[PDB]
This record gives sequence, C-alpha cells and structure tokens, in this order.
Amino acid sequence: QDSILIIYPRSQTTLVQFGLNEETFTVPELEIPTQIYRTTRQDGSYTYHSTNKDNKAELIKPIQNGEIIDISAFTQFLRLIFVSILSDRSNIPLLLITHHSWSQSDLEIITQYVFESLEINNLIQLPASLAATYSMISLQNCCIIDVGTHHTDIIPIVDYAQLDHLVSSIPMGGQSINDSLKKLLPQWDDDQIESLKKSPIFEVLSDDAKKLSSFDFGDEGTLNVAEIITSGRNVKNSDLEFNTFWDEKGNEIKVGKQRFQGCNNLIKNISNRVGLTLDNIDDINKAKAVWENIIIVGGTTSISGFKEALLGQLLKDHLIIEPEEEKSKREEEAKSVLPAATKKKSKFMTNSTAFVPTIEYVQCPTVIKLAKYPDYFPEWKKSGYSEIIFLGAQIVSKQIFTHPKDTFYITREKYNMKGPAALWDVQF
Amino acid sequence: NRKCVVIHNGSHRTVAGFSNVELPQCIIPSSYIKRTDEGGEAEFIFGTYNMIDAAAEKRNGDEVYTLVDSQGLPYNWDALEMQWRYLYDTQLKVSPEELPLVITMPATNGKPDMAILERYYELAFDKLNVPVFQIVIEPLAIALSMGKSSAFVIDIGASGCNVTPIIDGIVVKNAVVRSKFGGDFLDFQVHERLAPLIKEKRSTDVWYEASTWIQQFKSTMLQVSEKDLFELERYYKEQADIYAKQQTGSPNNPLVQKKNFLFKPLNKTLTLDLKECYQFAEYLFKPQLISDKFSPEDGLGPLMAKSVKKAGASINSMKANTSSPEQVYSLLLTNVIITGSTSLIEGMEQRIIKELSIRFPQYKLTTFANQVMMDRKIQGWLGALTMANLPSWSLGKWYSKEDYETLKRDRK
Repeated sequence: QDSILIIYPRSQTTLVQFGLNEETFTVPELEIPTQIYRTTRQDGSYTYHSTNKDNKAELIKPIQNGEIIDISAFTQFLRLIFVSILSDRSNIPLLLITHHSWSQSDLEIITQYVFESLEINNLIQLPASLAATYSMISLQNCCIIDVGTHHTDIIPIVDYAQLDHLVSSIPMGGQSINDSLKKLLPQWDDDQIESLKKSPIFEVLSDDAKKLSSFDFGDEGTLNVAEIITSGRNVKNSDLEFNTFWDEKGNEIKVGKQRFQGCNNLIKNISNRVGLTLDNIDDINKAKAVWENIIIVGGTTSISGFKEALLGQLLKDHLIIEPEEEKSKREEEAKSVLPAATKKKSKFMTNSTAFVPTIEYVQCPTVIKLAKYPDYFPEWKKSGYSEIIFLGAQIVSKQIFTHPKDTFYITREKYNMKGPAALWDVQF
Repeated sequence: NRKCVVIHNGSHRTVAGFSNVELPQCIIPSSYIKRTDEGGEAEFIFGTYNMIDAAAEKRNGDEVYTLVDSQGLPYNWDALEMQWRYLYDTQLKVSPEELPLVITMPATNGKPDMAILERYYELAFDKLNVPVFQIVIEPLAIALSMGKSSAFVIDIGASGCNVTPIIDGIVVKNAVVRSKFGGDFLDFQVHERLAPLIKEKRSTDVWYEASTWIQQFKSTMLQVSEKDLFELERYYKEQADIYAKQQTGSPNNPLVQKKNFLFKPLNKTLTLDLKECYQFAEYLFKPQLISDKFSPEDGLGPLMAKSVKKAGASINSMKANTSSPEQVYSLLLTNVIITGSTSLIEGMEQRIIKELSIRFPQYKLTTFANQVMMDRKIQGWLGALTMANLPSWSLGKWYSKEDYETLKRDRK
C-alpha cells in the first residue's frame, strides 16, 4: 500500500512509524517514552494503562539495557501503541525491531500476543543489527558498538549474519561519564555535571590536541563548588585553559580540564571487549573485514571527539604494527650506509615514516577503519542508529512487498497452523 | 516437539543453543573459574569474557578448573550442573523442565559407561528435571548430518586425535583410536619453544595466555608440512642449491623465509622461519622427536592406518555378509571426514592425505573437510542439532534367525 506499522522499542524511548511512503518517506512520526502505568485488581490481576490514575499506579519500565524485564508490561505497551495509533488516525502489518538480548520465549510470547490478542495478520520480527546492516547495501562484515546510557552493546556481524555467541554487552555507558566526572568534581551536583556533559565545550581531545598546549593529562579536578560566573533569578576550545557553559537553571559556569575528561574509562572498557570479541572470530579474513568496518553509534557518541577517540584507542590497543623502537633501529641501521653528512641532514628532518620495507605480520588487524556511511543519509540526528535502523526496515519492507511470490513474514494462516513456533520458519 | 535444547560439552568448548537455529547461542570455554569470595560465597565464572576480565583482576581466590577430562567425558558434575544452570538461566533463558535436551558423548571402544550415564540421568532428571533427554555419539552425529552411513572420522581436538570409523551407521567400537597429542600439547610446545624469546594467581594466568596470544600463534603461525619435515628440508636445500649454480631472500628455499608474529604483552616481534613453524605441528606426526614414552606408532599416520586395519579385521566378526576386509578399507578411505579445531592448521588435511596414501597405496582417497572454520570447530554440536530435528520415525526392527532362535529356546 504501503501501510506498515514499524515499532522500535528501546529502554527509554520507542520510535513508531505508521505506514510506508517511498515518496516523501519520513523519519519516525511518533516517539513515546517506553513505560506503562500498572494497577492491581482485587485478586492481584494487573490492569495496564497509559496514564497514572491520580497519584496511584505503579510506573513500569519494561525495557532495561535493551532487555525485556517484564514481558506482559511490554505486550500491553504494544497494545497501547495500537490504541494510540487508531485514536489519531483496520488490519495492518506489524514490523517490530528486536534486540539481541530478547529470548526465544520473549519472541514467542510477542508473537502470540500480536496474533491472539492484538489480532493482526502479518508480523515481522527484524533484528536491529540486521536492519542497520541492510541500510548500508553490500556491507557484509562489520561490528556495531552501540553505547547507551547504562550499557554498551557489541554486535559483530559476519556474512550478513549476527554472531549470537560473540555478541555481548558491558554495564557502562553515558552514565559512567557522569560517574567519573562526579569523581573529578565531588562538589558539583548531578545536574551541573549533566549540563557539562551535554555542553558544547565538552569534548575528547586527540593526542595531538592534548600534546599541543595545555594542562597535562596522565587526581581530583577541584575540591571547590561550581564556579558561577553569571546567573539569573571564538577560538579552539582545546586551546583555552578555562571555558564557559550554561546550566538548565540559567547559570553561566566556568570549567577547566574537566570538560576534557570523563570518557577514558568507558572507551578503554569498550576497546577491551571489542578486542576480545573480534579476537574470537574464527575465520581470519572475515575478522579482517570486520575490523575494516567499525560502526560507532549511540547518543553518548555524539559528544565531540568521541568516535575519533574510540577509534584511536582501538588502534592503540589492537593494531598489528611494528614496534616504534624496532622500526627506528632498522631505519638507523639502514641509514648507516649514507655518507655522514647526508646522515647529518637526515637527523633533524621530520621522518617520512619511510625508508625501508615495512614488517609484515601473520595477524590482523593491520588496518582498523570506521565503516564509511553511504551517500543517502541527510541528515539529523548525526545519522544515528535510529536512522539506519529505520532505513533498513524500510528496505526490507519494500523487498517483501515487491516479492509477492515469497512470503517472508508471519501470517495468520501459518500462525494458526504451527502456533507461535511459526516464527522460526522466517529468520533473517 | 517444537524445539530441543542442544548442549555439547567438549574438552575445550561447550556449545549450547536451541535446535531451531543453525548458529549456536553460546560457545564458551569448558574450563571455568571458581572464585572463593570475601563476600563468603563460592562464585562460578563461565565464558571467555568474564573469565578474562576476572583473570585480569588477579584475585588470589580465583582458580581455573576443567569440566571435561582428556577422554571427553565430564569429570566434575557439580560444576557441570553449575554450567548447565548458567546456560539455561542467563543465556538460553528457559526453564530446563520446559523442553527436551540433547547432549554429546564421544565414541568409546568399550561398552558405554553406565556410571556416567547414571550421572547424566541424575543431573538431567533429578536436579534440572528435564522432561525428555537424549544422548548422541559425536562422530556418529557428524556422519549422519553429512549423510554418510559409512564414514572415517578423524577429529583433531585439544585433547588429542580421535579416530572413529563408521560402517553402515554403526560405530565399530573396537576400531576406535584416541591420541594423546592435540591442541593442548601444541599449547605447551608453543609456550616452551617461545619461552626464551619472551624471557630475555598462576593458573588464571596460564589460562589467560593459552586463550590469548598462544591461541593466536596457533591460528596464525602454525603450519603442517605436506610431507616429512626432514625429508623436505633435504629436498628444499638441494633444490635451492642446484638452481643458482648455472655459473636478499631465496625463492627456491621456502624454509628460510622469515615470518613475523607480534607478541602483544611485551610488544616485541617474534621472528621464526617457516621450518620452525612446521616443527610444532610436525610433533603431532612424529611424537618421538620431543621425548620418549612416545613410539613413532603414536603419530597420527600409524594411528590412522591402525584404526583402518582394525575396522577391517573387525568387520569379519559379523561373518562379512558378502558371498570384504579390503573392501571396508576402500569404504572408509573413500569417506574421510576431517573435523576438529586443531584440524584447521594450514597444512593438516594435505598431510593427513599424504600419510594415509603412503600407508594405503592403490586405494582411492577421498577426504571431506568443512571449509567453513566456525562450522568445523562446532561440527559435533551441529550434528547433534541435526539428530534433534529428526522425526521420531518408528522403524521396523530387523530380526535375526538367532534372535528368534534364542527366544524359541527360552520357551522350551
């Protein structure tokens, strides 16, 4: 038609796009908080609904760290999404984006609730990683580092497939930046720290940017309250010692080296887990390919200088390259053949990272690159995870509409025949 | 009926997941870390990650133990219960009592241990209380999944080389041969030979090394020579000599080519020449070169030939059914399934082919080795998954004149 309901539930929000367009195609029309209010009846049976009854009803957050911690709350949340749909704008195909942590149990329950309760005829359960994959055509091997608030997912993909046994997460994310900043500024409150993290002047500096000027990175930042320069009732930020940012209460606050600190721990942990993860990819060439295509997404990653720092840490830790001391020894030894006055003029030059043949090793990676995004993204927001997931989901949609000969989704007929286990005959 | 839980406990790997997906849900180390805490509780730590993070913590209370002995059987059953509960609760995320369970036992020459079967029944039924439970023989499942009723399965793992001939779908028990020289052996030899180049609590560290740089060295630097390494040294030396003689590396002598490995812990280059890489794997074929218990007959070649001839002679205990020993040979040698992680080293299959052909000339050798590496590492689990999805076909029993005759005697 295409009237497709695409739902993408996350820990803290949920993106919903009703219908497909393909001309003036659109970003998610609806973004709602992932939550549902829940009351209890006389016998302990739960009544789920959209809004709290006065002050009395229990707020439930069905998704934590991308996982479904309460499946019933979640299903009811879907029901309320369809209510919230028909109320503004009746049989529509549902395309639900899934998370790697969701069990088979979870998925089967989702299927049974989608058919026997929501009474819709067509279901598609599409892994987020595979949607994101399909968004970028002809990209076969890659690794998704997705940094959330409380957790970071690492999702390696080989031959268009998610490697479930290598997929893991670490209990660190945006909030850990807040924690380490709090350790660096024990006097500030949490809102000022949060405002600092979201401020324009908050950026991770390159080792170039660190070495050039200022301060000296290796302590406590200051044992003093937040410096309030102003309040109410243009040169490189890297080069200034002190800089300014604004609070949510309308406070102009000065800040020092702390605006350059807070992400080291997170990126180091991430780099470790990534290292082990890709180290356990069985085929060497597939692993090489994966290393050449690194995807860094997540809200936290929109912080200025973050992605470059994570890539930098990946190279620092994991890149296979001749030790600088050895290479310099070979360079000097090779230069011994030159006349002493050519050697003389070669000494204080900026080295060409040259002359003699590089040492080739029998391991990967010798190359670590972020995967380059294709031309057709513009624009907001920072061409993130949401955008590519929805693009991929749209691609899948078109792919199954234009192929009537194939049925590559769950149908009411097939659900009637095999039950919820009909889900497993249609896998990406 | 809908899906099985499939679990394979190897001497190195544990593979787990539902039978309705081709790729396993988990592949973890069979080894685990036991941590006696300062909290007062005993904690179990499974998984390459987690175990590595813990080994990084360098806590004194941490000890790494094995779950499966060199025979492929479980020797620590409380820990095995803990691992199974880990897989069920935190990974597969399903109650054990909900679905059936399919596991793996290695092929054994003697009649199966009813001790460890009682242990399996006690674990599965009494503790985890799974509703239905089945055990499959690993190389047999592997043969069945490839549709080879007659198969010669050479499985080179971490424990050693397990050779299991199969004819008409029966394991042919007395022909089963297990070697002592596998990937663990190679781990040790790599550590020993590379020790001088590195030099100039503990168990978690030994593990950590075995699971990081040693593993990478094996998967990158180790190769098997297509023929006997000494003979090849002689051959390449002489060929190198005769081709420059018509009067800065040499193309006619591959054995002196420098190959470089980056040793991450010290961040220094380890350089070996191709011969020195060949040596490691060469120890598998000529074990006598390292030490003596080891007879040359403990090498892969003699063991393989031994298994073949043993299966041949043994098949006549069936009265031979034809009008045959050489025929069963041809049959085994024409269906050779090379599997196991260690079998992924660069020259393994060609060297196995050579070793088999020199000991069985005037025979047709046909070997099959999965070119998909991840698959070759988990082939047994894949086979188990295949058998798990089989229908419950009630196939008519065969019935011997003797099977009727002994009953006819028990009546009288």
